[PDB]
Amino acid sequence: RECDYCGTDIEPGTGTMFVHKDGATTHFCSSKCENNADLGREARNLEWTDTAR
Amino acid sequence: PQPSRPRKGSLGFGPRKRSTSETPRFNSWPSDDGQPGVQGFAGYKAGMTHVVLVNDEPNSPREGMEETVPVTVIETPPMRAVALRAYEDTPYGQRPLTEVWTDEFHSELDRTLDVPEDHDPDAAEEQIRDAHEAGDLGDLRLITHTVPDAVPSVPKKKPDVMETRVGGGSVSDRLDHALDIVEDGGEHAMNDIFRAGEYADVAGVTKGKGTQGPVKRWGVQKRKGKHARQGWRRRIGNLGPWNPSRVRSTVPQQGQTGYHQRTELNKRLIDIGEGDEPTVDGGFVNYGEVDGPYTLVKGSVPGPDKRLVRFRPAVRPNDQPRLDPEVRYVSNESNQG
Amino acid sequence: MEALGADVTQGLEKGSLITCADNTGARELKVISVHGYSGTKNRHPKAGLGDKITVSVTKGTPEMRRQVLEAVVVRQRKPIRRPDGTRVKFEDNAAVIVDENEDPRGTELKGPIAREVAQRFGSVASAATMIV
RNA sequence: CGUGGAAGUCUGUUAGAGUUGGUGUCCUACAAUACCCUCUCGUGAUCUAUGUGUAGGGGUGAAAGGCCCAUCGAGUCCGGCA
RNA sequence: GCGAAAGCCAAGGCCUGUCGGGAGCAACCAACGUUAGGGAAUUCGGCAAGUUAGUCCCGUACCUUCGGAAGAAGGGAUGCC
RNA sequence: GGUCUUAAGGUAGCGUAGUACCUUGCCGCAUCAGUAGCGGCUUGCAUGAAUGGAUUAACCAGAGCUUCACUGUCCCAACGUUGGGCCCGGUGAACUGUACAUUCCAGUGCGGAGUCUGGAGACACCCAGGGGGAAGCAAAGACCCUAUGGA
RNA sequence: CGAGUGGCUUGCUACUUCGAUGUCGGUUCCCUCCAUCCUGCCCGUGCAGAAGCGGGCAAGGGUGAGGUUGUUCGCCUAUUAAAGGAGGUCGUGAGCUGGGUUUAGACCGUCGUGAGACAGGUCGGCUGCUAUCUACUGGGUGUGUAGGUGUCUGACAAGAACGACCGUAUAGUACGAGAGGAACUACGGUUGGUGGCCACUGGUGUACCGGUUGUUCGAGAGAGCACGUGCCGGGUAGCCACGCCACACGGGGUAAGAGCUGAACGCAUCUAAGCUCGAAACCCACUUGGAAAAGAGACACCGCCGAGGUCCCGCGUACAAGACGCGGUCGAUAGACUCGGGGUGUGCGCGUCGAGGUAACGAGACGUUAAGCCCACGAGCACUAACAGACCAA
Ligand SMILES: [Cl-]
Ligand SMILES: [Cl-]
Ligand SMILES: [K+]
Ligand SMILES: [Mg+2]
Ligand SMILES: [Mg+2]
Ligand SMILES: [Mg+2]
Ligand SMILES: [Mg+2]
Ligand SMILES: [Mg+2]
Ligand SMILES: [Mg+2]
Ligand SMILES: [Mg+2]
Ligand SMILES: [Mg+2]
Ligand SMILES: [Mg+2]
Ligand SMILES: [Mg+2]
Ligand SMILES: [Mg+2]
Ligand SMILES: [Mg+2]
Ligand SMILES: [Mg+2]
Ligand SMILES: [Mg+2]
Ligand SMILES: [Mg+2]
Ligand SMILES: [Mg+2]
Ligand SMILES: [Mg+2]
Ligand SMILES: [Mg+2]
Ligand SMILES: [Mg+2]
Ligand SMILES: [Mg+2]
Ligand SMILES: [Mg+2]
Ligand code: NA
Ligand code: NA
Ligand code: NA
Ligand code: NA
Ligand code: NA
Ligand code: NA
Ligand code: NA
Ligand code: NA
Ligand code: NA
Ligand code: NA
Ligand code: NA
Ligand code: NA
Ligand code: NA
Ligand code: NA
Ligand code: NA
Ligand code: NA
Ligand code: NA
Ligand code: NA
Ligand SMILES: [Sr+2]
Ligand SMILES: [Sr+2]
Ligand SMILES: [Sr+2]
Ligand SMILES: [Sr+2]
Ligand SMILES: [Sr+2]
Ligand SMILES: [Sr+2]
Ligand SMILES: [Sr+2]
Ligand SMILES: [Sr+2]
Ligand SMILES: [Sr+2]
Ligand SMILES: [Sr+2]
Ligand SMILES: [Sr+2]
Ligand SMILES: [Sr+2]
Ligand SMILES: [Sr+2]
Ligand SMILES: [Sr+2]
Ligand SMILES: [Sr+2]
Ligand SMILES: [Sr+2]
Ligand SMILES: [Sr+2]
Ligand SMILES: [Sr+2]
Ligand SMILES: [Sr+2]
Ligand SMILES: [Sr+2]
Ligand SMILES: [Sr+2]
Ligand SMILES: [Sr+2]
Ligand SMILES: [Sr+2]
Ligand SMILES: [Sr+2]
Ligand SMILES: [Sr+2]
Ligand SMILES: [Sr+2]
Ligand SMILES: [Sr+2]
Ligand SMILES: [Sr+2]
Ligand SMILES: [Sr+2]
Ligand SMILES: [Sr+2]
Ligand SMILES: [Sr+2]
Ligand SMILES: [Sr+2]
Repeated sequence: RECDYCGTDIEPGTGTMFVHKDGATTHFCSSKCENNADLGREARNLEWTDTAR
Repeated sequence: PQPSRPRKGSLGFGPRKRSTSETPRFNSWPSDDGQPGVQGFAGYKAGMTHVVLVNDEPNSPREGMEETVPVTVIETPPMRAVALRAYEDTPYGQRPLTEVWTDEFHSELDRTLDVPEDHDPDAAEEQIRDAHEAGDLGDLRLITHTVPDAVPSVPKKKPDVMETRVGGGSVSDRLDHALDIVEDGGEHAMNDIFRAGEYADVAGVTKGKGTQGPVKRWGVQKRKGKHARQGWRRRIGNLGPWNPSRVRSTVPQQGQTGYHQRTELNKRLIDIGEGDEPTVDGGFVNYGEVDGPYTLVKGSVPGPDKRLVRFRPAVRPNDQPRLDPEVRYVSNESNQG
Repeated sequence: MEALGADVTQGLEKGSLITCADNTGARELKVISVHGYSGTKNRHPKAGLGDKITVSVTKGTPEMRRQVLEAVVVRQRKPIRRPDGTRVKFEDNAAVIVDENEDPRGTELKGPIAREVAQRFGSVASAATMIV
């Protein structure tokens, strides 16, 4: 599909889908960016992401 | 009372020493049912990628739904059945009676062989037929070999020679089928014996691990709790009881781990092809870019990239064949992420 | 049991504390057993998503505490795998107390549930709010 | 509330003294009692250098039969003694 | 920096806690780092390791010989310009 | 028993205790489950008043148990780091050695044999390993008894 | 009541060791016994079914996790198909542990005039050694069979390479008044074991990139030290499990058992001859090893004056030495260069904005700049280095 974080055109058969306290669903194209949200960082805030560039 | 526990590691693949021929040698060939045909082919492990298919299982509810499946890429360019060996049945099993060769050889077959200069095919052939006429012809196998040179990723040009059995038709019929193949140049492809969807038996020599301890080699526990600080960590409890006053060869011990022959069963051929369809971005790590003859074998395959893997129609199949599965997507995504 | 439809990695072991996601009055649950599980010498019997585990009420109402009740693991932290390789994990490992006939002991099911749990314990499914 | 600055007071690898655990390292050792981490005391019945006194059935001992030159339920040497 | 504390650096001293060379350097051992999920299930026993941690502020129970308990607990704060 | 020995005949308290044999005492607490720990009961095999009894704030590298927190202690192991370990130059010991000795399986024997009996097995040499055996090596057993021994 | 087998308890004996054969419990690791707890095939029933009760064959595999106690034992909990028992110097301390017993210190109860005692309790209290032989795990060198290469054979050897469970349909059916409630078969999954692999998830990653604290090189740039990364973040290749892949049926011969034909005994009889069937157990099947199998093997080709091999040189699909594999110009083997594929996260310098400040000064933001820096991978590229040549050999 597509990463619910950075915005990369996600590769089929490769990935992680995340549910939350609320119950939403945020996908991840990699734990590289997964661990960015653990650091409070945003996709737009972080230049290196498809969102911010 | 001390709970029960299965012994650490299997005793079947013993002794666990380095293999003699890095080139696998099947010790059991398929039964003679169909038409005359060679019973196996070979290639070279390239790497791994996944693929998406449409469920073939008529029993699974997933039947018709897409499904992501891992696959080992194996470049399987055309080999050359350079000869035909005959076996006579003697009171001491089978013994090579005689072989029949050719003229057209591969330009570099002499890198490993002492290529023939003066062979008498027609005569040798006679010997086989007179033996069949007598009712002593056992089974018919074809001395075969590969063109490593064809595969660029593989540095070796010096061909890998291995014999393969031919069966199917009646002794006579398959005998001729053999000669026919051989009486050309022996060139044949994987599609000359396989078809996507068929389960095969891939045999290979495992990855080289060198000497390793019991823990790694035989899967034995590490010292636990307080026992892991006194100066013992990956060493086992003991080598046996007081009596027998000896060390039984069944106790997990340090030794050569890896580089063993393994015959991995029921490997389904997910797709046979040719071209750069399975290659990866940047290239298969520590191998290279694929382009040409090959096979996408479902799951893992014994051995490291560049090693000669050998195929064979499944001697002990469990399910029924689902020829040509619908391969929707083959991953081209880089293997450096 | 009816094939889950996904490959898990039991995020919990025996004695592990999970949240009882429902309105039974039970807050904390202690995994005690795993219906249909026989381990091997020296191993913490592993409990995972989509397992009918025996459980003990750790925290809860005076009437509920110290009770040995059955439950179905609804959520867990360690990822599971779906047919398309994609992984899925939960904000927390939790379970729903179920009964003799495997029907929820409460009426409300707090938080999400897995679409794999549904298959097996549909009575729990036809109660689930969010089904991921 | 401030001043004052008491104490066999506190924290402390200040110097210094001690030595709980790892039953870790070592165990033909670096060492015939060692190394490392941890740990205790640390203005007092405190620690310490030098000088000096008590000597063997005797000293000395906040007492463990501890210590009195690697020797202690009675030192060490030589003699009785072959 | 509270400091005769740590860490860093002078003055000064030294490369003599005095054998070297080679192998991405295997097994195994000593020291040690990091380990997803779970979290004492380990063990005689949390042994080992870890957690906590400086300073300021709010706040602090039972009991008490009123001396103490007490840094109880608990909560917040913390850089730079 | 409703005094007798031998003077008196256990009082306050404390009590299944570092004392309680029975004993994992009964009850409760606590845990899924607690020979553990705490409380209570207590006839205490064989508690008890300076042979001090009870009580206790504070103190403790003292003994036992519970909770929160933490974690490779464990589930169940992985990868890494540094010094060894391995090959090479150089230096260069010691423990041990009646003899023979490629062993295994049984048997036998002072009843716990590489060496005897019968079988089986076994081409020689060398490298690394973890230590099953040599009732391995290291100490004329501390245990036990004996001696017209010692202190 | 009588007859026995065992050698696990206990007891008896005093043969064996006192110039020493290390204790209990535990742990780890391997082999075994069957008097079988489970799993397979069976007989009986107070056998409708279902769930049982008793018995037979059977040792393939399994027989798990926890609470108190040092416990062995045992008690208790929850799972299970079941959570069987015993032997191996009460297997295993030149393996570990050291909780109990059983030193030297000490307390309590008891006894004792006393020293002191205890087949009472309690706190504390140490674990040596560089492997000669032999044994087994793996790795080499030689001799034998008697030039070389490649391919085989298969006496023999190993395996548990598989074990078990749940669910679906069968079927709310057989059966039963009902309650309750199957099977054959075919399917899906789980668990334990097993061998292999790394596309994906996960861990590591003291390669690397980034933030940042202290201090030192004046500042800036850029750098060293802070344990063998200062700490924090991310982290590729690789290795890995917590990831992923694969692990029969069927045949053949029996056991217990069901039977067939059948006599001694005209009948009868599963047995005495003969025969059909029948266990997870046996053989086969499948995997592994295996010309040193002394009957020391087979086939094809090449060569005896030359086949081939060593050396050497460049390197890994190999690796503790040795071994192994590949390449060596008729070349892509390694390095440099350039792409590509990746890691980090936006360079130094400069411009602007910037809370302010008289000004000096200014943390910071922004642009230049998805920038700069980096890679254990792949491609292209013979530029560099695979050069030079030596030797053995029927
Ligand atoms: Cl161990
Ligand atoms: Cl359980
Ligand atoms: K003895
Ligand atoms: Mg990768
Ligand atoms: Mg990735
Ligand atoms: Mg255990
Ligand atoms: Mg003096
Ligand atoms: Mg963890
Ligand atoms: Mg335990
Ligand atoms: Mg500690
Ligand atoms: Mg009591
Ligand atoms: Mg003696
Ligand atoms: Mg004595
Ligand atoms: Mg005397
Ligand atoms: Mg001994
Ligand atoms: Mg029997
Ligand atoms: Mg058996
Ligand atoms: Mg004890
Ligand atoms: Mg023993
Ligand atoms: Mg031993
Ligand atoms: Mg010992
Ligand atoms: Mg004790
Ligand atoms: Mg004394
Ligand atoms: Mg030793
Ligand atoms: Na040690
Ligand atoms: Na022993
Ligand atoms: Na005052
Ligand atoms: Na110390
Ligand atoms: Na004297
Ligand atoms: Na008294
Ligand atoms: Na003190
Ligand atoms: Na660790
Ligand atoms: Na040994
Ligand atoms: Na004495
Ligand atoms: Na007997
Ligand atoms: Na023991
Ligand atoms: Na068995
Ligand atoms: Na127990
Ligand atoms: Na013994
Ligand atoms: Na022991
Ligand atoms: Na010891
Ligand atoms: Na059968
Ligand atoms: Sr073969
Ligand atoms: Sr074979
Ligand atoms: Sr130790
Ligand atoms: Sr013996
Ligand atoms: Sr003080
Ligand atoms: Sr200790
Ligand atoms: Sr040391
Ligand atoms: Sr010592
Ligand atoms: Sr330590
Ligand atoms: Sr102090
Ligand atoms: Sr002071
Ligand atoms: Sr004398
Ligand atoms: Sr200097
Ligand atoms: Sr020197
Ligand atoms: Sr890291
Ligand atoms: Sr505990
Ligand atoms: Sr425990
Ligand atoms: Sr605080
Ligand atoms: Sr009284
Ligand atoms: Sr050794
Ligand atoms: Sr049975
Ligand atoms: Sr016993
Ligand atoms: Sr008992
Ligand atoms: Sr045992
Ligand atoms: Sr002890
Ligand atoms: Sr005692
Ligand atoms: Sr000879
Ligand atoms: Sr059913
Ligand atoms: Sr019904
Ligand atoms: Sr450094
Ligand atoms: Sr019969
Ligand atoms: Sr031979």
